[PDB]
Amino acid sequence: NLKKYLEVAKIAALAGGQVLKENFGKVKKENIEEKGEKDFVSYVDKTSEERIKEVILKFFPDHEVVGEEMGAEGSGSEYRWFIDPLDGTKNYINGFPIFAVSVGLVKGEEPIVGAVYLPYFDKLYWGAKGLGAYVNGKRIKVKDNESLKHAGVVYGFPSRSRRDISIYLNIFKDVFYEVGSMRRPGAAAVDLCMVAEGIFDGMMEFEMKPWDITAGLVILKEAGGVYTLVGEPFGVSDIIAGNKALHDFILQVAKKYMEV
Amino acid sequence: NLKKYLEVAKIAALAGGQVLKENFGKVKKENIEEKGEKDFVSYVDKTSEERIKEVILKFFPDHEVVGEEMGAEGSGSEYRWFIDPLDGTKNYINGFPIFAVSVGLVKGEEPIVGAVYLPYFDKLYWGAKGLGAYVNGKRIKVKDNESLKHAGVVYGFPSRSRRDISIYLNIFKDVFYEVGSMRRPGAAAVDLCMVAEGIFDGMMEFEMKPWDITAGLVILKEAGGVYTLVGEPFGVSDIIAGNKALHDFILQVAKKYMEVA
Ligand SMILES: [Mg+2]
Ligand SMILES: [Mg+2]
Ligand SMILES: [Mg+2]
Ligand SMILES: [Mg+2]
Repeated sequence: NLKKYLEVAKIAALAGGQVLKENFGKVKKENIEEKGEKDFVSYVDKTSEERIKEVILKFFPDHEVVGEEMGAEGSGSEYRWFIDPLDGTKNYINGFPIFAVSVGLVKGEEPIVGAVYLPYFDKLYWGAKGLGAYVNGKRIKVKDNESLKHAGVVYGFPSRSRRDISIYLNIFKDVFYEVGSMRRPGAAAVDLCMVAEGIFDGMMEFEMKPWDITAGLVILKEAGGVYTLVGEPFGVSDIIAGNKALHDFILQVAKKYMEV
Repeated sequence: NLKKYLEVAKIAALAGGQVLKENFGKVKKENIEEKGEKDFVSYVDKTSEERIKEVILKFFPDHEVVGEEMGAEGSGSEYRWFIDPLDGTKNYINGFPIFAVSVGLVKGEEPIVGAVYLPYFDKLYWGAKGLGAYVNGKRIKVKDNESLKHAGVVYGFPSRSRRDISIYLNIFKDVFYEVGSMRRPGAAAVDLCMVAEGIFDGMMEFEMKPWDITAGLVILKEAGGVYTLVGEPFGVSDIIAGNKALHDFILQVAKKYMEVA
């Protein structure tokens, strides 16, 4: 029952990804709009989102689509798509090629289908409930490691955050002291996929929106990973994820400094 | 006479890079030695270093070569090569493909030639004093931006550090508040090249060794960047680098928390 949703997710992610490909390296300061204090958006994000939404609604006209840049369209369906048309906008504008398109479907409150496309590397991560997780048609799974000194952890948190920065610096410092490496690549959907692929053992990302994480959560769960979502799923949330050992370790650190 | 040194630097970087390409994804826990409190090394790092050194000394048998993993070879020379046979070891072992081979030459105390090879992406950054900086034979230059909110800054510092972690957290937080983005990719030589290429406006990396930075400093300077080295150049140093605007900003932040001389 999920296969058609999954193939459409992938096509929609590719459709937005093509916009990203055609414009990579072309976005000048003249084209950047400010959102809030530190966020940027351009015609690239918005055009990608238009294309993704169009694809999804042509196949599933009664579905709801929720995108970062232009909001929601639909009439109240239990099938809700959460779309980040450009995850890694700052990286994209700078020419740092860690950026993605994220297309995730939830049924009620359960994430069931995900596709995350990295256009610069032509790498498509995908997965659906009960069907497994894949990158370009190779099956993927989280790494088995439980040794903290061998673990790698990806992290992110915003500047000008809702929480005091000290909370994130304290969680960071305690995890940093124990693990082999910590990396901050700047695209949360890609971080989830790299845990799912078995590159990083754990991840902690703060102040996420549902389009940041929905597709990656499907892929992570199908890869055997586990996660904890702190806060409101349809609002601003925090994600702690990994294999079982690193999820548990990061969560126990975070609990000293914030309620989870 | 820099052209012959430069072409050899590139060949040596490729020679080590080929060892990295052949073994990427193959290093198991069995193969990993622990160096200090948190550092790893494997047969891959050491084989890459052997190949790089062999190339350099076949062409320049009287030069000095200094590698991270097996130290120095030579008999005293004005010409000293500083080699990181695998910059980004932890990334490499994990399968995160941001890693490089760094091959830099100093004449006395002046860096004069650099090559940094990213084997996964087959991207060779190279430069020499007065000859420019290049990536795969396209000329490169640092970005012009002076707007902090548009700037991107790459950073790194170690998890068992000589300085108290609070110093690095304080410098980080003050730069983070003002700039558009901060990124931690995990390979200092690659960070220097990404500033040289015009991707990131600035960089701050703490507790570096000379093989981490020599090649990248040549490339950065030929790209029009500027840098400040804090500490002993032939010892453990810190680097603050960027275009002029971001170098100055990051340096002014760091001065609040550490002596930058
Ligand atoms: Mg976005
Ligand atoms: Mg996002
Ligand atoms: Mg090294
Ligand atoms: Mg190094």
